[PDB]
Amino acid sequence: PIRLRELIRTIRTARTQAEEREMIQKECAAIRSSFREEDNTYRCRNVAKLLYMHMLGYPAHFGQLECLKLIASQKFTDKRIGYLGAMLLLDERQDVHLLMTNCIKNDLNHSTQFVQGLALCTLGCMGSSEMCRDLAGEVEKLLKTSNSYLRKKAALCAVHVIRKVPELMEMFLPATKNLLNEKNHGVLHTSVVLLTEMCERSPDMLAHFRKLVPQLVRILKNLIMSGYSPEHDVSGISDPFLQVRILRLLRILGRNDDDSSEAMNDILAQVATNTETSKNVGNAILYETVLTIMDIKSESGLRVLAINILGRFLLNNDKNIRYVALTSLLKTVQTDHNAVQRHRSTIVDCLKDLDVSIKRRAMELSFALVNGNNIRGMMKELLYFLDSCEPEFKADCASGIFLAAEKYAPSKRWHIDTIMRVLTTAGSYVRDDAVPNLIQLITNSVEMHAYTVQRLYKAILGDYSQQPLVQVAAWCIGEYGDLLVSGQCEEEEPIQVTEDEVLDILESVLISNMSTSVTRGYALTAIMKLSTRFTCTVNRIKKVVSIYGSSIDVELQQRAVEYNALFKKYDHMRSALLERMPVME
Amino acid sequence: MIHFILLFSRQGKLRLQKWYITLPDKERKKITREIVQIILSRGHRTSSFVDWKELKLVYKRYASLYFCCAIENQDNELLTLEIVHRYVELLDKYFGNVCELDIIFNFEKAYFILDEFIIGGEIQETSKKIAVKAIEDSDMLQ
Amino acid sequence: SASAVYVLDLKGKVLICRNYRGDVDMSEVEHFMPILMEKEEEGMLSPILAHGGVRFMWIKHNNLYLVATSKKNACVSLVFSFLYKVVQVFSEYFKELEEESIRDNFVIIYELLDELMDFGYPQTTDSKILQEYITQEAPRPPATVTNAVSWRSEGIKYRKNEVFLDVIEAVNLLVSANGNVLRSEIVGSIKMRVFLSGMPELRLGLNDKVLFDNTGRGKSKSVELEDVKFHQCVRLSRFENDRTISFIPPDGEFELMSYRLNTHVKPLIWIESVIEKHSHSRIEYMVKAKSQFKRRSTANNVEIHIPVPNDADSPKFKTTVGSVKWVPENSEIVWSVKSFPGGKEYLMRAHFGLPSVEAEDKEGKPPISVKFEIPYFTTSGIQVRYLKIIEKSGYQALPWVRYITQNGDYQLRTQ
Amino acid sequence: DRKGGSYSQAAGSDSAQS
Amino acid sequence: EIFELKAELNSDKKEKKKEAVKKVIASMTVGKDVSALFPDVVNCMQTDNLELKKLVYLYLMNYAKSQPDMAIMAVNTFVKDCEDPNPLIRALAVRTMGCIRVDKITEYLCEPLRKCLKDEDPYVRKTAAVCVAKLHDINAQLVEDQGFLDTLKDLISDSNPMVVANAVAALSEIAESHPSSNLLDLNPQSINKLLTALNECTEWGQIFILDCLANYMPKDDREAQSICERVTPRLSHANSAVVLSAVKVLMKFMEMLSKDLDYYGTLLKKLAPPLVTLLSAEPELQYVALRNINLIVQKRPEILKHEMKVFFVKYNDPIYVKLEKLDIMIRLASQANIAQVLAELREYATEVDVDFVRKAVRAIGRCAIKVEQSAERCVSTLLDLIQTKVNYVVQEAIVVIKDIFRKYPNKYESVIATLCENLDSLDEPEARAAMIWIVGEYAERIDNADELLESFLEGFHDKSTQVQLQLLTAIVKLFLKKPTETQELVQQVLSLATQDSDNPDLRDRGYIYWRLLSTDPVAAKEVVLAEKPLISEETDLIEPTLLDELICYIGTLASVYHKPPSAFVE
Amino acid sequence: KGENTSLLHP
Repeated sequence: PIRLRELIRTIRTARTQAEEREMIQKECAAIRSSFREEDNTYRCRNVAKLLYMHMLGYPAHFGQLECLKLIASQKFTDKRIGYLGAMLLLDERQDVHLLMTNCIKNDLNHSTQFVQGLALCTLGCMGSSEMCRDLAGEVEKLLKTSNSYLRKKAALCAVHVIRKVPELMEMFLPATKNLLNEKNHGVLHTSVVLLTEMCERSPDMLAHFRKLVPQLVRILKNLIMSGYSPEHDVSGISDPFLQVRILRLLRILGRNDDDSSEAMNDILAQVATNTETSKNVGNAILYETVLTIMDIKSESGLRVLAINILGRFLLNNDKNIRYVALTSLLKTVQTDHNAVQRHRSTIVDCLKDLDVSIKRRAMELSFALVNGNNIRGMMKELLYFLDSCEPEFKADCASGIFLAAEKYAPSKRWHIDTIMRVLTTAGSYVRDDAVPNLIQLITNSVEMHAYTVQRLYKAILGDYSQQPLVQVAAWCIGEYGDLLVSGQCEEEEPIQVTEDEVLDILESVLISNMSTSVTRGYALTAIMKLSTRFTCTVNRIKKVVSIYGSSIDVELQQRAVEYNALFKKYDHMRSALLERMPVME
Repeated sequence: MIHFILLFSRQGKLRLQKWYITLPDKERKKITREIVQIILSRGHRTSSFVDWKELKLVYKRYASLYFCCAIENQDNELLTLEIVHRYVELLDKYFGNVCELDIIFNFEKAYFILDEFIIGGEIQETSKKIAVKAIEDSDMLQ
Repeated sequence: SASAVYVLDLKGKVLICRNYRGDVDMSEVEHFMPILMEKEEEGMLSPILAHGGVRFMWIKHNNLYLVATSKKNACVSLVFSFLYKVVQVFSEYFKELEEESIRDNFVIIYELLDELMDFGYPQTTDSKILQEYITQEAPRPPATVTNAVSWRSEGIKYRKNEVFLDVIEAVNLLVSANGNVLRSEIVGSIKMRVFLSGMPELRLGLNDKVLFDNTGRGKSKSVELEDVKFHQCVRLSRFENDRTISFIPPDGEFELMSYRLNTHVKPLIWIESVIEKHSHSRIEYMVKAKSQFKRRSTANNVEIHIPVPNDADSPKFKTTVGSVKWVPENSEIVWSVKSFPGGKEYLMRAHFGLPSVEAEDKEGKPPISVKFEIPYFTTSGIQVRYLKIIEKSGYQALPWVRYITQNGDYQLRTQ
Repeated sequence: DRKGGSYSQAAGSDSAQS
Repeated sequence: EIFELKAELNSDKKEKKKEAVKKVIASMTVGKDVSALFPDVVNCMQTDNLELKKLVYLYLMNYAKSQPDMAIMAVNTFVKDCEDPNPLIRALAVRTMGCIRVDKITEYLCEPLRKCLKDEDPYVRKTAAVCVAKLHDINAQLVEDQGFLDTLKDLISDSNPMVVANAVAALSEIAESHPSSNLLDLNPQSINKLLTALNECTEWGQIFILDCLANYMPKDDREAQSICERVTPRLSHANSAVVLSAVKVLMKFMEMLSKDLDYYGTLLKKLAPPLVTLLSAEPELQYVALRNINLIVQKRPEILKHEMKVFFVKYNDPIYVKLEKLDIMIRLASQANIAQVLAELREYATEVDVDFVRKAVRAIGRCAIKVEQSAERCVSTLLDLIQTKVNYVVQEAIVVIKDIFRKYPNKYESVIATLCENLDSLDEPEARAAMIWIVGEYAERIDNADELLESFLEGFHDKSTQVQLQLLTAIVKLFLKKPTETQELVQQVLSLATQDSDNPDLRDRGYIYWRLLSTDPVAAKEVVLAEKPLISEETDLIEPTLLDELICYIGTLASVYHKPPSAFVE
Repeated sequence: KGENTSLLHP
């Protein structure tokens, strides 16, 4: 019987990774040999060693039957070891917990409180779709018990069952009725959590659960009055978890009702001024109260107080406080949007903050705060942030700028210029999914094509390694070759488009090593469409199409062969299928 | 609820692990490695809050071993820090001058205390003395 | 063209570094560890690292990685040769390859590193010469290095002139799981421990097929080694001209020649393995070993390693000759035999259970290899003719040599 | 004695080759 | 600590000074910034102890760039030590002078460099050459002003063959860093003199000697024959780097060699045993040997025609070594050992390396495509791999089958039925697109092609751009071939890819397909379902211009990277 | 070391 302490000391004594792995393998072999003999005396030490090995990163597939055997044992230590093994190495996807249902049911009626509590905790931690179905009746039976130490466990089991089985919440409707008078903090917290979970699962119980609003308000007032207590009094806040749960219930209770908001208005006003945010608990309580006020139909004074609190917390030098303030501002974006405009300077400064989370929150707030009047002004700031943004935020910044341009663009020309600048500066940071959106936006716009075509031609000849920019330029060329170059059928005066540079650029892109088979296909399609769109460069693309028909790629080879066949046998019918595609939202 | 709570050392060794979401073993190991890399590559002025995979990855280590949690974006961030501080205080009271070396030796006791404190990612014991008394009574049972 | 060669540790701490050119900042070593961790985690780890425009080639040593940062496209083979020479010199000077000796002989280590190479060009490569000029417990440099004869130090005086040769034979057999041997190569090794007075010029003579054909005696058993590599002291001009192996033997044990040619003979040991593994129920190990070597030869310390299941437990061995021990660290059963006479036939019958829970992922099928070593056997049939020991003073030498046959890459593909 | 083949005396050259 | 160390260093006790120096070295080696104590150690520099002088020189070299201003108090000590009778002291002083990265420090050392240029000691001569090379690298203009080129050129024509090799290496480095103007090329007498000293050169000296010949361009067959005869003995050297340098020199000489002469045949015959010996080198050098073989394989592939057994990847071989062996086997694949290659690929397909398995599958597919004699064997191996029930293995088999169908699909109609029901539930885009393309192009031997495409049409609008294009092409091909059972399928595909498809290229393809269907369905068979020509596979061999340049660049870092020397340096 | 130190130092 090797003790867990001895195994830990041996593991600590190993230095090389290979030596530690060999020691772990020897220990696992010893454990498997002991289990194969059906050892029951030193099973606790073997279980502890197996748990340590699994936590260290060692396989434990063979150590599944031993845990099941120890679960159905009689020793308290053996029962605890089995419960720990089921919680750690037993899961719904493992499928080894199916045989544990009978053991749980047998232990569900066990007289010992620790065994029943351990079984309930294991069931809650390893809740399965089928285990909850066969254990739903047992959970409801213990929900009506008067055991304060077991009421919290029963509430947790019911919440886990509801989360795993949303259709099983109907059986808990009458079990929790008349349970708002629990003196114990744990029982009351469990009841409040169960009520909140039931309300969030379905809105049918909102009316039934909304009747207890005065009781919750009275309980919150009593808790606020009783600010001193040896239990739950940490950092000057007594029952901070209970206060947070009450605030969350108030925010989620009556979110679209006036009576519920009016009933809790006095409690929210008292809490907003009777709570000190000097400690972390107080700051968290203030943030929760502000969030509840914002998410509910609170009064104008409550909204003003929440805005002032958010502004004060924004100036706090604490990184956690700044992150909380940014999250609250982002959540209260649609609500109190005009009042959020007073923190534009703070939002801009948060982008340059030395916190990755703080910078992300500031960027999200700036993106959500873009309106139809500050979009033009904020465009320069967004471009500067994207140009000097982190590699993980450059793509996100470009996506946000594109979304803002497509949503609240002041004008098509300004939006087109911003999109072109983003594509030129984004380079490889432009998302490939945004390419179809940009193509659709370009197709929809039919008023700015000559300038856009010229810009696309200028940008394509400069660089071609940008897959999104290259694809956008190819699509624009294919769509508006007839407008990019005017009078390019024959030799003319020196202009931007001469009817030959575009073909050479397309050929280079198709043959360039910087092709992912998507830009090459777009270039081939544009070249094929340019046969009818452009009448200046003719009789030369047919040879390339015929040569391009023997490409290594099956799709590319088939496309080249089809293009060559169309050029050689359907020369007159080329224009019959070269019509412009329809434009739709 | 807290999707997963694990205790990891500064060097990367994990002293605790408790996930409330059923994930594949390879996927769980990859997630733990990514969390360790993010925490191991984070400064002291990052606010101790990270939104990784849409999860409130809050990292706050009061010693060489660090502590991390992952909860959904539906509650206040300070609540997680308060719960972590309360759990640390309860563990210190149960053990007495808790150190990194004692954590490895008392892995089973720490797991039992964590199970008795929080179950399924939700708070189960709001009071601090009641949980300690229950843990002591369970330990005295044998 | 390595900018600087440094010795690292398993924790990423550099045990010792010595800059040679100064074209690369010393802080680049810190980024090597994260790069190695990423490459190992992504499968892109290679001995020749690359940190931007500076390449940090590293070699896994016994306890630390020998990182040699480089800047330009220098001789990678030259850098590898320098690293191997440095490792050999460290092994000669320090009997242990770990962090204990790295931090214990730094005073002499720095001097040895400085004397070894300068400006990226190695200069000193003789371990004996280095010990005669750099010691851990200084005079002018020895004239042997300045002289052409750097493989035989002059002035050596010994009471007796005894040379201990070693005919080391490496039998590598790559037998596929289908029963056919693909890679069957035998590599010779002519290593002599010459300990005499002075610097005698060895005149090697053996029963070589090429030599016999040239001399007209190509009718007896002559060894036709596909690859034969001369030592540093061996004169390549005589070998190219008429296969004359004339060279000054070194002071101590050294490898003069190493034959390397394919083998077309039957294997010395014929091992038949049977895997009667039930579906998560039991495992059968029908191992039968047949000695194809001559009965007059005995294989001392024969260890045929049979890989057992990774999750197998409670195994029972039913063999006839040779102790069988299952090593949990090795995760395999090794058919340990003290002495294996030629022609011996050993049959083994393994039987062990398997866990009920199926394995999440497969573990592969490592090949089965044996650790047989039967000395006093010359399978190749190459017989040494004579060793021309010539001394200017004139003395009677009594060289000795022993032929040792061992199992090298004798790996059999698993079924 | 020693494992791996006992050491044997070696000649100076091939006496039959002159 | 620091104050105590400074007080100890400012003492007159030799034992105390030695202890302080050892403590400083340990702190410096342990990672302690001892550069601030460099001025204190400057006074305690002129010491009779040789060990103390070495430590002081090392500290000054490590504290020279950190405190260049404080380094001005060591010129007198270096000048005094430059005349030390002990050759070791002179060599150490020469090494320290060139190791000091001080712009104003090398200026005052020009006179000592000139004095030590004619050092009689071969070690002293080598140290002087190294110092001259270091000064030239630090200051090429200073080296040119000092006029060390004339001394360096005459150094090769002197004794001390190791010193001659060191001087030759220094001269090559100077010319290598030179812009090629005023090259140090030598006439055939210099080559003969180097060859005479080649046999007396050491392992480091042999490499340096072989490096010089890499730049000279032979012009006569007799001179080339003599050079090849001289380099032949180098192949019997235990030095792997020496073997690699000799192989590179022989390959460079073979460029001007005449195939009619028997010298080329003898060189090719003697090279194979050298390649076999090099293949059995250390794992670190195994990758270098594999890269060198790959570089030389494209030049003289007939040299290693019979070298196939060694190309197998060893069980204990590294992942990089296994990849190199697989690449060599693929490049060295031939019809003579086709069965052996297939067996090795099957053996290599049973490994636990997912990347290794993918590489083995790719190599098997490349071998099957290159040689059509084993097309049936390749198809059988792919079928066995698919039946092996491996997700990655199944995807690799599907990709290989798709590649083979596009290359040799004339006799690929017998695998459609087997591949029709092959656990097509895989969602891998590479396998799914390949299967869709195979079904579309081979929609003749399968009577349930429409039924199979029905399952993949559920998420056609959100599967992928390439996957959606492949599905649309397969639907169009099925409609053109058999429109009776796919008349509604074609319309549904056109509606999904034309109305519900927002991709620009995909939308254009769908519109073109709809226009072709509505214009002339008969012409769609000759336009869409046309007989494509032979697919031009990309040649894996390097360009002849790059191959010639890479032949000279043998043993450099670019050979392992397979990049030009100017494309890898900074 | 750094491991025997108290997590909260209380």
